[PDB]
Amino acid sequence: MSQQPGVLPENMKRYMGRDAQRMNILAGRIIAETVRSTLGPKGMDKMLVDDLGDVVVTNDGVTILREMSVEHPAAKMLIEVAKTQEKEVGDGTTTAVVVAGELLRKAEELLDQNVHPTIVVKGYQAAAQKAQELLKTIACEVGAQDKEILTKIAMTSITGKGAEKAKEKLAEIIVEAVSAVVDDEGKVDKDLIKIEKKSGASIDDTELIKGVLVDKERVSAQMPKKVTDAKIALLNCAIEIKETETDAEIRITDPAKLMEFIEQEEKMLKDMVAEIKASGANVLFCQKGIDDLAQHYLAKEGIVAARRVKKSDMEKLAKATGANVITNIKDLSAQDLGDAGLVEERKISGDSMIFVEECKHPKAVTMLIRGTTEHVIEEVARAVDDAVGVVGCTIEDGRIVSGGGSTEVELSMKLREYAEGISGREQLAVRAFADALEVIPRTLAENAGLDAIEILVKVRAAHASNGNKCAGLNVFTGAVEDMCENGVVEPLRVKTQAIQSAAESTEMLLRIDDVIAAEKLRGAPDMGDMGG
Amino acid sequence: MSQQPGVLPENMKRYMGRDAQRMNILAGRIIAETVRSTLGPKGMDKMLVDDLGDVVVTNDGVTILREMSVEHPAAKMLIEVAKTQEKEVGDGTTTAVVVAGELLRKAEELLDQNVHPTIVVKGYQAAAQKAQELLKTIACEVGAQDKEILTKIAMTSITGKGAEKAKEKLAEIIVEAVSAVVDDEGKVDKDLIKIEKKSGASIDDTELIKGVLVDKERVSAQMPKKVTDAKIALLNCAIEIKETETDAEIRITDPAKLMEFIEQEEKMLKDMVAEIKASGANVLFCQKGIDDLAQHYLAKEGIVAARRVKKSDMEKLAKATGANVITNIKDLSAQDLGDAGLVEERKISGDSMIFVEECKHPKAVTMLIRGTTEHVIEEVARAVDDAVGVVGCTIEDGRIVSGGGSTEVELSMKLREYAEGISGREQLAVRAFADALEVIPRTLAENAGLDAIEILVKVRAAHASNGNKCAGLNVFTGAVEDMCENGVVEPLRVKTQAIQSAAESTEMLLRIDDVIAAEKLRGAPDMGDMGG
Amino acid sequence: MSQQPGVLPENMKRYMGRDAQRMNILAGRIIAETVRSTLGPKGMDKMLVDDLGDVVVTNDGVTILREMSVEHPAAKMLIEVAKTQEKEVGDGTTTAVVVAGELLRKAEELLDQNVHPTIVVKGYQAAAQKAQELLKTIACEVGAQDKEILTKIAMTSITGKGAEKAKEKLAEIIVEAVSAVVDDEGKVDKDLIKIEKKSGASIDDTELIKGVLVDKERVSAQMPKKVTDAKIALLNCAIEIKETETDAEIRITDPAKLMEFIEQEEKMLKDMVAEIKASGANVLFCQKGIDDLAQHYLAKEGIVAARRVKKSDMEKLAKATGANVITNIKDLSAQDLGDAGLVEERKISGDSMIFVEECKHPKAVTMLIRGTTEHVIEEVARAVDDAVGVVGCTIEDGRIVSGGGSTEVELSMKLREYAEGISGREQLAVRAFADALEVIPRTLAENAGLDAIEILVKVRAAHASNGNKCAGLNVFTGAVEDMCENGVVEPLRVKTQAIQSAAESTEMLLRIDDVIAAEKLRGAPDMGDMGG
Repeated sequence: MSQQPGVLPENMKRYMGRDAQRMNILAGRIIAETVRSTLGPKGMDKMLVDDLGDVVVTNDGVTILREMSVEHPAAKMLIEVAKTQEKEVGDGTTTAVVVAGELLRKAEELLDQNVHPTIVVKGYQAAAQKAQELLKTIACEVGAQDKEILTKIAMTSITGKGAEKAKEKLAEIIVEAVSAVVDDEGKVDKDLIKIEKKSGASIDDTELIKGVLVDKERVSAQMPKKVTDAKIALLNCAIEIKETETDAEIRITDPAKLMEFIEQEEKMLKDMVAEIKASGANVLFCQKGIDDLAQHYLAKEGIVAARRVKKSDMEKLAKATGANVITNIKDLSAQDLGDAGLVEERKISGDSMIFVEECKHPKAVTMLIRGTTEHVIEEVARAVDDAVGVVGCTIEDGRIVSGGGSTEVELSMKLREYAEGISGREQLAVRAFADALEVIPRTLAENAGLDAIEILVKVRAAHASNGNKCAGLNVFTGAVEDMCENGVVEPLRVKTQAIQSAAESTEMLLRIDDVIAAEKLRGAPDMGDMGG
Repeated sequence: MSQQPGVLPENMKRYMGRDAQRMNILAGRIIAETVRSTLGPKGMDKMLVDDLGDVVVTNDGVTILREMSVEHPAAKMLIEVAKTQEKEVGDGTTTAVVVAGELLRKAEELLDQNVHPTIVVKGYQAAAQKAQELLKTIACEVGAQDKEILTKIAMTSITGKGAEKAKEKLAEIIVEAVSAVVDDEGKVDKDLIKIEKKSGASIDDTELIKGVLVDKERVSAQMPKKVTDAKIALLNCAIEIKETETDAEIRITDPAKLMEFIEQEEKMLKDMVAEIKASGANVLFCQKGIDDLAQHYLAKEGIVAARRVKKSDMEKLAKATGANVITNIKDLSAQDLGDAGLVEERKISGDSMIFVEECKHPKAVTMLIRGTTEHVIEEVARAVDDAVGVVGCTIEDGRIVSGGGSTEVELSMKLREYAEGISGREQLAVRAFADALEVIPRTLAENAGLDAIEILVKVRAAHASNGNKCAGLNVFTGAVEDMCENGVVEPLRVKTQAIQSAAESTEMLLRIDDVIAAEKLRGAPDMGDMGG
Repeated sequence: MSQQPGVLPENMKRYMGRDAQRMNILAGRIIAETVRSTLGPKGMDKMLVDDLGDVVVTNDGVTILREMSVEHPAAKMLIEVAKTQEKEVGDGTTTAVVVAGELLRKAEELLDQNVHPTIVVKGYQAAAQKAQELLKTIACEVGAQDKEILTKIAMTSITGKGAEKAKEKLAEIIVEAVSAVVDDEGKVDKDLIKIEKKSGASIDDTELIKGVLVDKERVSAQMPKKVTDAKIALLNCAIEIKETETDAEIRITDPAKLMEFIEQEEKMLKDMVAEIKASGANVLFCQKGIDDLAQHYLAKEGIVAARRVKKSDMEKLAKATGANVITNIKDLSAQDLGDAGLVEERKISGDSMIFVEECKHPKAVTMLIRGTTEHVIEEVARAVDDAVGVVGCTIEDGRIVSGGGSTEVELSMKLREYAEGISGREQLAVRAFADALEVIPRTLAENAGLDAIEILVKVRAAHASNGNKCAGLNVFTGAVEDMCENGVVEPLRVKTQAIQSAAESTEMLLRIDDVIAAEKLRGAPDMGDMGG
């Protein structure tokens, strides 16, 4: 952890390559170590700064990568490996970026003085083919059989580690996920749960926003503050014929008798607003909704009025589910299915209070509540969604296996065992790598007594056909056995990719022991290089 | 590899010429050596940099030439030799630029102290005339006879060397090429396969996009997300008479009764959209397609709506093959031949999902899939197209001969043998050159044991009438014989030009041992020179 | 450990005082923490630097204080507390400077917001009066009864911690100390053992230099290299009447017959050298000993010749013990008692070989040998003398008590127990301090499992009348009981002063919560202050 900000020298690149890979390793190793420090289950506090700003976080890889802009043409290159795994999000991903970013060390050294990494590549991919193999239950103990609600609590156990409730915030965020799982489109489900928490006086326990938040606004001023039970209406954008389309080129040539034309236009919108009231719906929602004159009419006929630009609310409204496919200009009578009539609990916390009525229908619902205040909540608020979203992707079929709890430590003994097959070169850097896949679940260990490997022999005991699980950090050092929350992950899948991102990136990260460049500008401002 | 960035001195040129050619040789030799390092079958990693940017690559000449902007008025001059060969693309081209860029050394020295290279020119061209001669089968072993699918796998063996699948990504990319070969226009075939890979969650094995991708868009918001089996429609650009053409100069002079004119215009587009629906086609595609009012009508009558600027998609659509030659303004009923009705598998990966139905017809189809993520994929994605495209050009007759696998090493012994003809000067720099054409296939060798020439005597054994093939780098050192993938190239043609680009450029690269210039500005900013 | 080199600001002092004491505490605490890190039994490596120099060390306080020249007018002030205790040297002293430098923290806070430390002073001194009390055996277990050779090995167990021989270098250095103890003048004993180690080829086990090294020189060139058994002689400085005393003012006025005066003068010294040989002694030692002419005579009559300035060797010679009280000018026959005749083992290692014969007499002998090479030896060489010297001072009567091994942890429980006496203010910062004297023996602990206090409850068990001892750091965590080398110190005395240096310095270190100065120059170069 020296050489502050990539030591800040070597301004715009040059020089020779065979010491540069060792340089690439140095650059990749340092950023991998700083992240490793309290990341994943270690997870806690990583302090941030900048010139006037804030980014407190824990267990998040995208956030750490959001930063340290460049510092060497090696750090940026491997930000993407985390980024590639970031697609199909999670937090256990970057912890896996650490496992990949580590063995490459015993691998870069490896056969010290050999130009052919071409052997090591055959190995990592082989470990991945073994990965698809271990995807099929290798755990045996938990297997896949357990209540799904269990796997749900498991994600709540991890949360974002820095979780306020070291326990059951669980099924709160989960029921909304249990609803979200019914949608199962792969993304529209994470779109409904989307948005907030907090926005309430004080802190404490609150959650769900049951069936519909869908809007953000105290709703424009007339009396949104009043009129409880406004009713079912679902007009999502009234616009007026403000005497504009026109531009005419020339219009209203003759003087005097304009006393009609002025009154008639206000009249034209008053009739269209009276007919919309005929629906007996009343509530108005609208981005471009200002119709001031026939708004006062709408005030009499439609509880209140609203005024501006939230489109995501309309898509969120498509989730409110009031059939709002067709809404252009005039006359549509058939659709109005959005919930019941009870609306807007007024003035708590501040600014705006908005959540719609509920006439039961499971999905396409929102998810946000008072919970806790902004900064302390920002982190617990998001991590729990990552908890609700990642589980949502894997909950579907195609997978069965207990994760974590060193299920990996011996998955790797199998990898070391396959080394029995004499040829993948000889060294079986595939196996030598396996050794690391065995050392990493231990890097996770963090501490317990002091350092480690004391507990590794402990894991070796009882797995021949027994199975791995339970290794924990809480005061009680759990060798193996039940409800230590094992490896919370089952959805164990993420390892499938956590294993792959390694083999692909780590290979082209190496074998690249040439030049390291003396690059001419493609970006700016650059020109010439200095060193020779 | 010294003198960083052309040593960065000699700002704007001057001085005397007879040491300058040696200077041109130095400049051409250095850039040729840096590229030679792990290029072609050596192929692996060449590290890049710049001021904020990325260009990872392997086996590509255009990319290396994209860079090192100038560094001497000699480097730029010979970037074009690679560039000239780059037309009719490939990767084996720049490896051939290395063979040409090498002997010129034993040739610049050659008859040390002779002003007449005029002899050497007669030689290189003679080697080229021999090139058209060896185009006719000299291999004998493979000859031309073998399954064409074999030559296809051969290209997949090379790929871009840094290939993830050191094997059968083959016929996947090939069937699309087998279709592409039916088109055989020389370029429109490479236009169909054109575009992407990735754009999917995770990585792994996927390919083809069978008959039609043709579009890029989630298709504008109404409900492109829904309506599976939207149907055959092929409207590729609906525009509206937005009351504009006009400008009038003056229009709509009189007031009041405009209640008709406003309603009538919206009416004018509603009838034209209702008639287009009569086609019972429904799906809409359009660059300049926004018709908001009669779009809501189109929403009711045409599943969804789209909105902006992708022209290449229309040419890609000409490949979808829905007869879209005529599409201006109004009323055309006869054409609608584009595939079936099944469309858009929604929301995977992210942003947009778009691939059209399939009612069988071989060509004019797309080629892109999830494959792997952006940076790791960018390179494997492109190299495989270069694999699909270069093979496509040569496959159409006029050629028969096994390539690579040192078929060249002895092609050159023939060149050394012709040296029997006493006069082309005497030295037969044509032959002395041949010697290099013999040394280069060895420069390819890369290493095996250590250095080389150990295996050259190995190639000499068994070729008098036996034939050359099989020299490989994988652990098993193959002297000659079958399925070592021989010289994957047959299409052997590329050598025809790889041989020519040399003779032309290398001659005017030399004989240019004068001035080296003291140039006055033609570009900017330059003026005066400093050195005397 | 921030604010590099006293943060390097506040150039020449100024400002207000009540935040300055907290500033003094900060300055004293930081230097006390950096030293605490691996000092005393923790003891190992503290890295040094400078502009071209070396100072590797361990367990030494004077060395750390030799450095960090100033950094605040607080650091320098308390360098002396270590320095005051440095008189009557040892290494356990600065470890005790850490114990004193620590509680002042719970004491500076203490009664948070009280101007009267006058209470705390009554306490520290009271702890010291208790110190003279615990000097009388409180241990009980070892008491004082054990072989003195045991206490000797104890010091060899500590050595300087970084000891090569984690064991019996003991009685080697000790026999010389057993001899040194017979002298017992309080300092002349440490003067005999004084000087070196190393100065031999290679490394390994060697020691003692038995009875006499006393000189350093290959002895001037004639043949010191030869003549084994040179014999007993002890002339320690022959000077010649080089025709000088004179200056005359005028002399030798007349010419020619000077053939006598020249020969007669050389004659004058030849007779005085012939008479000195009559002693049948032969060996010559001399600072100002060059007598070139009657040196050739001395060469014939006295094995060899010597030539320059080592006075400490003469005092070391007074220890060789050849009666050399009177040695001016001429004729003294009575004295010659220095050992036997065997001298100088020639040419090993390099430069000079010199150690005199041995005709038995216990003390006034030297102590240096080949041992190990310079830098690795410098540290082990000195620490072992500190081992031989500190034990030498305390071995005399007036003391009896087992030291270390937490004998202190409960000595302090007694201090906490005396807190029973209700008044020394109330808080009994004397007791609150005791608490720290209890926490410090634990700061010593270093680690064992992790952190500490886990073993403190372990010490509490079995001391009511049982006694404390054995707490160790080696793999076997020893709660209490025998041969863990207990607290090696008995000579337990050093604590007597280690306890006192605290009470005196810590008091005037505090109560000094005013000004902190805005000083005008007394040193240089200074003038004016900047801040207001």
